[PDB]
Amino acid sequence: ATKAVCVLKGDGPVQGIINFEQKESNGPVKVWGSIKGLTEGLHGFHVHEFGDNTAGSTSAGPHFNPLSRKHGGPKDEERHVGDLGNVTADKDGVADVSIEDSVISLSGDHCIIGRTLVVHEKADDLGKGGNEESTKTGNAGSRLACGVIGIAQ
Amino acid sequence: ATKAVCVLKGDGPVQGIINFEQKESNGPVKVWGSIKGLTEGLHGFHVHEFGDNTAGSTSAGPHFNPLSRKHGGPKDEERHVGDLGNVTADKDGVADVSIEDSVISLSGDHCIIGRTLVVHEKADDLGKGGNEESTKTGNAGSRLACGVIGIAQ
Ligand SMILES: [Zn+2]
Ligand SMILES: [Zn+2]
Ligand SMILES: [Zn+2]
Ligand SMILES: [Zn+2]
Repeated sequence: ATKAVCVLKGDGPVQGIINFEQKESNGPVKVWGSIKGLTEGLHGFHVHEFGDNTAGSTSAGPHFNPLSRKHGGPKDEERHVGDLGNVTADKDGVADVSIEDSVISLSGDHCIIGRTLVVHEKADDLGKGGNEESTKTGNAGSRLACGVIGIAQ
Repeated sequence: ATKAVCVLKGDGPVQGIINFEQKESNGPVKVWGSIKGLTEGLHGFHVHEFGDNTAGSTSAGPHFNPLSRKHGGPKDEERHVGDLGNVTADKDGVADVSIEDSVISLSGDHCIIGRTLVVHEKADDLGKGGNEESTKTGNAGSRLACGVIGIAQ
């Protein structure tokens, strides 16, 4: 029953705390928390490869992708491990994240501990945009906030 | 070579960047970087258990101690895995860090990825202080800056 947690911060108003819980090593990860300061609507939500914040969110590298696959949505078989899809911010700018994913893990080679959670400026097109960028980043625009995923009590 | 990085930050002027490198999974970890904004002299320098920054530095928990030992300095046989002793700040308040350690690791059971690196108000007394707290924290006083230890490129 490992746990992890991530504090999201950036240059702008997006601030949040995201929790991870995985009761069994072979099991689904529950991802939940509140993010505020977001524009209303959809925002791309990814684990990027490096837990490196030295040059801000830009040093976090690309989507966490140990199987060298193409970018998709969390329901797709063809996706990056870090592809968690979108979160939705309400009219007050609050996204109450609630996600369950079976591809990220808190252990083994899909481990995301020590990597960077990023919430994005726009919607992830889940790889359905018809351009090369769609199958790379999902066209979710800029990295509005980020933080390193840490082991939690 | 496994690599890791930590960006140390806090409420005041103390901030810095610490890098970690471990060429061999069963070899020592080299630790180097720079911290500025410090009072001249000795400052405790610890890996704390949790990569949890939700309540600032205080949620980081106690020193990382997977073998349940007593607190000491890094050369001691009786030490926490997280006990990296002290860094030294010059008259300009810059601590140039350059350490090698064989107890911390970037993989496996002693793995510090996803935990919290902390730099402290005062000297770590290396467990030679003579009170209870010496055997736990080293009496290094406040947590001035911290960061989660992240996987680096
Ligand atoms: Zn992204
Ligand atoms: Zn992706
Ligand atoms: Zn400490
Ligand atoms: Zn200790």
